[PDB]
Amino acid sequence: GSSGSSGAAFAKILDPAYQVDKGGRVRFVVELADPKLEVKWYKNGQEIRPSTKYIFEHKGCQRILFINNCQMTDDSEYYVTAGDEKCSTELFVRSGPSSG
Repeated sequence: GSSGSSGAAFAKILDPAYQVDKGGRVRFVVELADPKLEVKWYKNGQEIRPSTKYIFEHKGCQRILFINNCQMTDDSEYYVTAGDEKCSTELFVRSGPSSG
């Protein structure tokens, strides 16, 4: 049983940490071993709803998510669930200049 469908739902988990510009837009992509399973996005223990701000894109066995208006305050924890597995990541949105 080198590698099989025993204890694995997410083919590719989200990065350990993301980085985007203020009032910008982040990119969250995730792969699923099988389309049969369902994907769910959550932000700080709160189900996210599909809206202009949240862009839900479904392609075969991939689920992308875009969040517009990325503000320092928006920076929150995100975790997606699929089947009998789930992962989590941290968003790091900058704000303001650095040098000059």
